[PDB]
Amino acid sequence: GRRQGIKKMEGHYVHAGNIIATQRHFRWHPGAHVGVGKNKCLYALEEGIVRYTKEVYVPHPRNTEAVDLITRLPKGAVLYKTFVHVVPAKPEGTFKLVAML
Amino acid sequence: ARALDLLRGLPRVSLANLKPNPGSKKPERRPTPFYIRIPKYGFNEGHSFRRQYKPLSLNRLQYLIDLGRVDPSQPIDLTQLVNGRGVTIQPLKRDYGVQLVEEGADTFTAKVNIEVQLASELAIAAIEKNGGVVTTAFYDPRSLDIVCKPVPFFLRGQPIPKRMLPPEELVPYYTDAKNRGYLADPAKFPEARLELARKYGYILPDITKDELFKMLCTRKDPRQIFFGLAPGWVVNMADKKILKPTDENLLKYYTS
Amino acid sequence: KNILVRMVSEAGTGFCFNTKRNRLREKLTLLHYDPVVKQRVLFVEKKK
Amino acid sequence: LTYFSARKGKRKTVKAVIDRFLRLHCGLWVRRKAGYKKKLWKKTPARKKRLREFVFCNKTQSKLLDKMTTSFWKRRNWYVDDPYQKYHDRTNLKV
RNA sequence: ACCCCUAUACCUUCUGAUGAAUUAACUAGAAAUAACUUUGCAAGGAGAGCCAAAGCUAAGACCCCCGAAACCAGACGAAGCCUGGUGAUAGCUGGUUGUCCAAGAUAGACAACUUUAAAUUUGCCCACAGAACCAAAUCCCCUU
RNA sequence: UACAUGCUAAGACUUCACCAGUCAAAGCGAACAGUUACCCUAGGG
Repeated sequence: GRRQGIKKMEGHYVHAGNIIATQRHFRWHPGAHVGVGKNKCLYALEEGIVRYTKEVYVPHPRNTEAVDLITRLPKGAVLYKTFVHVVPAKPEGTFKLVAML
Repeated sequence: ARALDLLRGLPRVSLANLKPNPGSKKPERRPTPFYIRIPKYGFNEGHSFRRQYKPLSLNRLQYLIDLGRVDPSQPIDLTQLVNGRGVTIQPLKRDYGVQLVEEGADTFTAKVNIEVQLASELAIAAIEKNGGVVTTAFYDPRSLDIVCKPVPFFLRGQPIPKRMLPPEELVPYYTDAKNRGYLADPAKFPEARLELARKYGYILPDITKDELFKMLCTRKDPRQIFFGLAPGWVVNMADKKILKPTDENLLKYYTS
Repeated sequence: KNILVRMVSEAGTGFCFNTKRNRLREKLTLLHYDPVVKQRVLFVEKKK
Repeated sequence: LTYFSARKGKRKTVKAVIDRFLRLHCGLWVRRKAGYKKKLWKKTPARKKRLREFVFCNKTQSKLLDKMTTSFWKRRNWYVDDPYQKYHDRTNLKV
């Protein structure tokens, strides 16, 4: 047992650097504020709540395998994949009165 | 008290009435290892030979000065700290004396002549701001033992030994005017005191003007453990005398 | 087929690192980075 | 371990623990990682950084080590320039 | 009294054959490091040494019985036998003696479960939503 | 295939423990040995 799978489910609060999922193959894709690793493990780049969505898959032009698979699609198909997002909770900062000069 | 009033009416306390406090006596109830696979590292490699120094903070010294336990009108040695029980040092367990500590640098208002084995820059500054003197002196294990508890030494019958010079490692420390070494050049002290006063933003008071200057300038020369006594003397505590040899070779040995 | 060899820095001396090289290919010289002088310098092998 | 020695009737320390571990006065035991100097040529830089690290011990490991060392090794030591002085006391712990 | 009804001796070991005629006597848990409880005193404690970032001192309370072949040394007889090492050791059985109350049984590769005491705050049950391309359900989970 | 497969550092994962293992933001710096029918003893079938 490799003990792979989703580590943090939907609606779960997440801190920066938390690992969301560990996968051998891209079962889930990095979405907003979710970074990937060498092991293709999805970690969180911000602090917030995890959401799982279905999004249109437009792969990178340099990815020749994904590119020609996209080409072989008819003019009826559009590829979809499951993405993982972190909706950030806290604002990135506040303005405080330091001194009255 | 009401309890003694209660005792008035109760039967006499005898050996047939006593009882332990409840909760005092539990009833007798009757009817590759982990630490091997880990690599060796030299965490405790030379621990028995490392020097240790008990910290005397300025809060503690102020507190002891403040309750009459350490007299700041006389020089403050290790003997005075041990007698005032402000510091407890064990020569076994390789203590090498007392290190002054800057804790309580603010709110230290005492004019003292202290002698400590180590002193931080801030602690020296705090003492010298109030018109005080700090010296850093050295004590070998044997002389340190004699200083901390002189009375059990005087019951041993041996003539007072001369304390040894620092080892090679500690000679640069104690020959330096920045840490007020007791083997440092007196001439460089005013420079160092002015540097500290300038750095920490206080005026350096010249000690020569206060009536305690004679006391604040009292130091014991190296190879002396106690202030008024010289090495080679024997203390006769029973009849309250000091015996000093007059032999030439002995005097040469003790004045070396 | 391959040998674990060591290269020694020409600059920032006393710094070395290990790589792998083929048994038949020529003497191995690289341009590595050393933190002794904190710069990139050449490394030339000395011992296999 | 020896709870009662044949000459003094005293407990005895296991010197392997002393040669492998540092005990912080707070109760924490510090150890090195296995293989931090063995076969470094193939290890990835992340792994080498992980192995070149002073690491804390388990609660069970800590109590077991406390059982295999005597009180002398649990005493407060005031060394002169100890790099681990700041770690001997514990700060802001709320259990 | 019996007749009626009810009632598969006990102990040990198995997941649920062993021993014991009977009576009397004898016959089997030994360690205070830490921690806890109760005192003393308290930035100090302790009747030197030791400890101390509330500690230290003192007390209390935890660690069984029987049962090899061997090996060694020195004798005594003609390898054996004896004494000592020796309460040898290793395995594996068996036995471990008053009462009451409370808590208290099934994953595994030390861990799991279990006891006591202490500090604090969520625990369990769970609804929508939510978890992959190549059936049962499970994970997550606010309400209640 | 590569020579920054450098240095440091939040936060997490993990084969039910442990030991080991992974991922990583920001920052600095850079690109861009057999045998015993002589066998012996404690047990088990």
